[PDB]
Amino acid sequence: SELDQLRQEAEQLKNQIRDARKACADATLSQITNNIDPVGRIQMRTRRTLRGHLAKIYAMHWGTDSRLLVSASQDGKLIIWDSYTTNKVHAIPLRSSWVMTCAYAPSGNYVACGGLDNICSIYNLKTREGNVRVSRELAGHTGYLSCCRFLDDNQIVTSSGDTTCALWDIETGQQTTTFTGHTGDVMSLSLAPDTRLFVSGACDASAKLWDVREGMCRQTFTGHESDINAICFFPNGNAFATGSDDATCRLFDLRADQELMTYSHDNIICGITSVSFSKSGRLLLAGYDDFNCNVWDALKADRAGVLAGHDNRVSCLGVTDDGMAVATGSWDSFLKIWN
Amino acid sequence: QVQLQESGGGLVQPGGSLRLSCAASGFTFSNYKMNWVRQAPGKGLEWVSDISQSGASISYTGSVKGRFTISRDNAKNTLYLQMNSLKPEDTAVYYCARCPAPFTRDCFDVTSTTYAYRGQGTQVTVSS
Amino acid sequence: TEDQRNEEKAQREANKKIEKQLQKDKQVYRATHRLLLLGAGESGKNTIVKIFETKFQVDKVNFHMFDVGAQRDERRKWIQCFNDVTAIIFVVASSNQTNRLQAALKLFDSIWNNKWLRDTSVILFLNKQDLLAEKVLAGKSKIEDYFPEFARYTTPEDATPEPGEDPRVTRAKYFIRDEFLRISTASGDGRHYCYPHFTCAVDTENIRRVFNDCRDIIQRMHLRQYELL
Amino acid sequence: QVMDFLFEKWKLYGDQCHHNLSLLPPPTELVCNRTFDKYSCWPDTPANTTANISCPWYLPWHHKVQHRFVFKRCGPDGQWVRGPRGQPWRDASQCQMDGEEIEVQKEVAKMYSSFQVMYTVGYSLSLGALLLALAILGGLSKLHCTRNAIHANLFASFVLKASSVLVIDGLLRTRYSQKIGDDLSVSTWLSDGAVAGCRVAAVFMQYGIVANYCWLLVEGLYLHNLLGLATLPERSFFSLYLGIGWGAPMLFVVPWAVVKCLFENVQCWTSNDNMGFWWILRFPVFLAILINFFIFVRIVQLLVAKLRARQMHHTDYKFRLAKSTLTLIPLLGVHEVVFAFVTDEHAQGTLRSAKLFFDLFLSSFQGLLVAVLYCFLNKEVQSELRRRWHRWRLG
Amino acid sequence: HSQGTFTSDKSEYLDSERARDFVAWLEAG
Amino acid sequence: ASIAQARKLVEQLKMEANIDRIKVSKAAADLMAYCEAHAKEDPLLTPVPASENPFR
Ligand SMILES: *C(=O)CC[C@H](NC(=O)CCCCCCCCCCCCCCC)C(=O)O
Repeated sequence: SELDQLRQEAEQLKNQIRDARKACADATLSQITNNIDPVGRIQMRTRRTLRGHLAKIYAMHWGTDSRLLVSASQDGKLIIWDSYTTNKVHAIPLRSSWVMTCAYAPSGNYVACGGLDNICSIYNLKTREGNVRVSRELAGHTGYLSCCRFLDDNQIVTSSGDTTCALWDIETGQQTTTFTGHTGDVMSLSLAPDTRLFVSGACDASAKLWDVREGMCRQTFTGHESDINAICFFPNGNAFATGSDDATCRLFDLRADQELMTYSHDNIICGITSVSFSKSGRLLLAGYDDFNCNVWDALKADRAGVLAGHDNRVSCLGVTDDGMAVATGSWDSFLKIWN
Repeated sequence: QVQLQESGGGLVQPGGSLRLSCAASGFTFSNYKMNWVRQAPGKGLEWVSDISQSGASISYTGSVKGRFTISRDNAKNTLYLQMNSLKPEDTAVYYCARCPAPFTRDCFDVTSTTYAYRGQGTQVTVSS
Repeated sequence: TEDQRNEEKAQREANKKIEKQLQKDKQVYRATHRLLLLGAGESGKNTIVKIFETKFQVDKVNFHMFDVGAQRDERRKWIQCFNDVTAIIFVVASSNQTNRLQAALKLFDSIWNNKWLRDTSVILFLNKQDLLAEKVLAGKSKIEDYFPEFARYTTPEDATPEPGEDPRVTRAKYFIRDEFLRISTASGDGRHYCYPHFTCAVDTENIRRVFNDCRDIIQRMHLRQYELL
Repeated sequence: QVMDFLFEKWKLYGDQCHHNLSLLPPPTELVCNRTFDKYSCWPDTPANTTANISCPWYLPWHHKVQHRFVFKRCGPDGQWVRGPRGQPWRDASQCQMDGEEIEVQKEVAKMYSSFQVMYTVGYSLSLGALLLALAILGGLSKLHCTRNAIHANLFASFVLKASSVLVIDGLLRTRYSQKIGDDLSVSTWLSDGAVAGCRVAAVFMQYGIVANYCWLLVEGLYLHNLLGLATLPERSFFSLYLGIGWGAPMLFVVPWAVVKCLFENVQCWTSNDNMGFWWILRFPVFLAILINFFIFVRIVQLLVAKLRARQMHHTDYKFRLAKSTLTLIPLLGVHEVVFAFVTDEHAQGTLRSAKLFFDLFLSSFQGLLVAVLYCFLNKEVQSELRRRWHRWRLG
Repeated sequence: HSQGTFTSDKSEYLDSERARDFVAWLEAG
Repeated sequence: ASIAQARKLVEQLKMEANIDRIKVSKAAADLMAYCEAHAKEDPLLTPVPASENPFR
């Protein structure tokens, strides 16, 4: 018909992109980082344990002050802990017990939840009365919500299982922009440090970078074999690490449209559940399904330490804004903080 | 980039044999269980066959049990389906699918058009 | 540190109050059974209780049945959430499309071998049983056509027939049950079990069956905890 | 029971002798003088003559030697015969142990000793296993379980029972081991100076060996109640269980101790007198063995019902699996054959010896069996331990 | 509860044994 | 049918093909320089004294 060409021409565009992409690759970080000494042995110990949840904990996030963090479990409770004192501050009940994502506003005034109910709930913590109450209930998606992130106290970027991410305005309560283009479910999304662009992984072995200001798609990085479970930008904002269900994490640099390193080991056989860089970006923590999360080296690709402690698969992995501590949550209803 | 191409197939008469090939490039072929489904004109996708990573565990749909053979060549990273004794109601598009997760004994691949790890397919028909 | 003593102490009253509420509602959380209800499609899953919740109660026991009819077809991602559910209710329509039975069998196998839905039992409802009491008598889509192994199948000796039921029907329905029992027993059965049933025209019996199977699952889990079976 | 009686009888005989023997006129003939070697008072007899004096009536077995006498002769010098260093000889061989009691007492001693070694070994090993089991339970991640919270209490009760039995046995040994050099020596030993410790040990032993049965019953009730209900329990009711385990024996032990202190105050409370009076302490044992055996036969019925439903691939394999587990439970309803009918009363001889042997063996090894079956062969605890060891291996 | 009965029998045995010993200590001494 | 979808896919695909794709060596050299330029402030690579850290 009149579309066969589309393929022929689209496939030759892809071939040209790969060919031009190949000409850029002439070296790898493995040789460049040989001169720099390896990180060495890292012995992280659980400083705190937060045993307050009933069911498995499936999401978590850190506050901008790196002191109190919210966690979501499928028991229908959203708990705002206090890492320093391990004292709960707010135990918000939820309507839908099947929560899959959570977020804490940068200003610390609002919290975000969402899950299989295809609805993103936004709760206000600084209410005049003094009790946490529902503030907004965004509902414009068809599939489930996998991850939501606050840009400010007015707009929020939410991924969905319908293969479309959305930019919602809390003040109005409707989608401002829709970042369509993905084929499979969108599992995780990360915002850039400057809150101008963000990346999102999907269940088609593809990570797409968008621009909230413009609302279009600018790059598409491929190279994983299966669906991507989590991603996050490098602290500098010019690179991001994505872990897949192939027990492999990869680092991509947006400026060169390509992958830079792969952290794969023979012993590890299960997919990655979460990934997060350190404050300086040297380390790359990544949760696994082996009930333990490894501490990879961003330039050596060698396990510089393994953080076990959990007896079930780890679902959330966060690093404080100042990098002092690291929080890990698992399907065992426990949060461990590793300083 | 996971890429699943299909070679072979096309048109035939009642009872012919075609060796359809599925070539994979972008994943470790040996670590994935690979299925192969068919979609008739006007109906949804129906699973037609599968094969394990090693090639020992083989399962067949009841409709074409004992008329089709399926095998995998890990060394050549290919999946070979020998189709025999064709039948008039075998006219459809055959899609080579790959199970989504490595080292897994179950997968969900006969979904709608929305399935990234499936080949573009080929329309093969059988008539007079 | 004068203000520290009178501020941090006030920060423990809130913690104690939250602990009290969590302890209070843990009881209600642990005593209510959760049940996922999924089906291939056009099975009539609304006939059990009668888009996301259906709370019911039998013999002073609460059941929360969660439907998932407002999602898409790719269950390989959102199905991992229902791993702690007590039992996955799977309603298969025994009745174009394709061998809907083959698709149901494939979905059941995938659920049985998911590596996450491993400790979760599966109640199975072969719905539309009476619906195929006429197809076999006609032969429009006779089972043997879609299942060569059916042409040599023998009805089980212990298979209780429905009073006044064409053997052919009884035979086809027991053959399907088998396809499912074989699929379920091929893998390890030391951590979860499959409970097959035939849906009837009355809903007062389905709820009782679900309650009985949930009690059986709980008892088996308790026995396994003590290493008795 | 007879040491106090023999002591009092000897003192009564002695002072009665000093009374009557004092009123003995001194004969003018050559009669050997008044002699009394703290054994028997006899009238003075002329020198070169022997007196056939009735043997002392304070002997424990005097009630069978009424027609026996003792022949003691004093010679020409008015003095009796002298032994190796002057020990007189008394012809008391006819009022002493008959030829048949010594050997039989030897066999009884041998049996008692054998039984002692048998259960002391069992208790020792049970304590050794239980200490490790308790450490594992209270030092790992499985401790935050209601079921394990009851196994820990059961192990603690077993350890307490074993330790108290071992301490009471040692106290009895020590008390019945020191020699008796003087009359004052036996007075202090028969006094209450050392009695307080033995009484306290006996009370502790009874409390421990009653609390063991109460925790067996508690665990049986918890298992039975955990299977009847359909959904998981709302609350653990652990407050009730600790109360019926560590506190119910109290209302059955304190009454027994007080009543013994009032009426039946023997040298040490280890001796069981007033057969129709010790039931106040065996009542919980009988109650805690019938209502945990009825549930046993009910748990077995449920287990067999859950077995003849599916799993037909292993034809005839039901018997093997309905056994190992059917044995994993007698950890409680054990010692029922020789406990429902044969009691302390109307049970003697070979039957009584066999009953004591059986139970004791079973009770001494029950702690070790329970520890092995619930802290060493438990799949969960093994796995958790293997994972922990593997994690620590890299360090 | 056979531990209590066995202990009560042992105590009676020990008491008897020692009675014979008192008697014996008294036979010579 | 799928003509519109294919056209949209091709139109989107022409993007991501005209960008200043820099050389790999510099794209990684700059990243390495940044990673070692904030090593002192990073509190995970170099453990801080127990007094400094608030979690112990
Ligand atoms: C009544 O006439 C007195 C006789 C009686 N004899 C005994 O009690 C002899 C047994 C004493 C116990 C010896 C210990 C048991 C051996 C095992 C010890 C520990 C083994 C630990 C291995 C891990 C009497 O009371 O004297």
